[PDB]
Amino acid sequence: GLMDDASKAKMEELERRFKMADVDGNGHIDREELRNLLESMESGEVYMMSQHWLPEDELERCMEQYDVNKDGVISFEEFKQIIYDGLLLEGTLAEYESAFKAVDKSGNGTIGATELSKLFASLGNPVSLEKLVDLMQMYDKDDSGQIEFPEFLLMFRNSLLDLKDMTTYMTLGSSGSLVDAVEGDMTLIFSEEELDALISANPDKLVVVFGALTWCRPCKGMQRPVQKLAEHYKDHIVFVKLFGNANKQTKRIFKERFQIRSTPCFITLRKGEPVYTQTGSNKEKLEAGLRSLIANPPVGMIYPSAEALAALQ
Ligand SMILES: [Ca+2]
Ligand SMILES: [Ca+2]
Ligand SMILES: [Ca+2]
Ligand SMILES: [Ca+2]
Repeated sequence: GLMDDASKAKMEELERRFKMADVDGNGHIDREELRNLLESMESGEVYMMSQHWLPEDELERCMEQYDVNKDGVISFEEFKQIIYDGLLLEGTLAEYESAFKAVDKSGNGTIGATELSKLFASLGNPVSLEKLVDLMQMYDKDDSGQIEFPEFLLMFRNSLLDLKDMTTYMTLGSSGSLVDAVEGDMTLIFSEEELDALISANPDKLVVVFGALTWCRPCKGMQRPVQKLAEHYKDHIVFVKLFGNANKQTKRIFKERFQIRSTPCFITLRKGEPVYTQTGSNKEKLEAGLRSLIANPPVGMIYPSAEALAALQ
């Protein structure tokens, strides 16, 4: 009775919303009613009932937090906290589909790390490759090496992205590829399918795989060197970076395909086959080794060593 009118209206609306989510009308929100409430669009007003898209982890994640008394069900008071914390998708299915298509510059229907990097950089918040690893670990939950639509949705649920970033990005032909390398720059990959695509796309260049780990310090020291070699040697060599520990696929590439035992590791592929392997932080040795594979290398070295310089002849 003694609530103010504005508060009474807010509460009446939360009550209306709660009753809507409580589909069976039984007075509360169980785990399976909450699954659909989390799968919904337009602030709980449109349920996508074709089939489920939310991973089970996510629902359990949600009950863990908002079920405070631990009776396996969501009460009205607990439901308010879900609303306040912004868990429901506010946009329409079409707005999320438009945003996904905008980010998927290749137009193949999935978002790769290279695409994510461009989105962040284009919006003035360029991210490091190590941070792209973190984004993929947090959102590529099926270890596909791509962000599919349902995973993109969780970027909005968690406020990593906002539908205004998207409108801005839209303001700023397509290949159809899984990955499109940027000439002169290393490509960070998250799947074997991307590795193979890059090899197939570069039949007449050497492909150098830079294997790193996210906590490896000497690896970090080689990142700037490799960026300079990727520019200098672009007519001859494409570089492809993978962090072995990123996901199930990268672990397998490290252990089964290349048998990488120490990092940083540089594996040079000719027509997809390892022909030259070097490990560690010796830049002079790495570059001399790469150069020895090239008929007509660029003039000048980035990391000369006395030995690597031709005598006056
Ligand atoms: Ca119910
Ligand atoms: Ca509860
Ligand atoms: Ca794409
Ligand atoms: Ca995925």
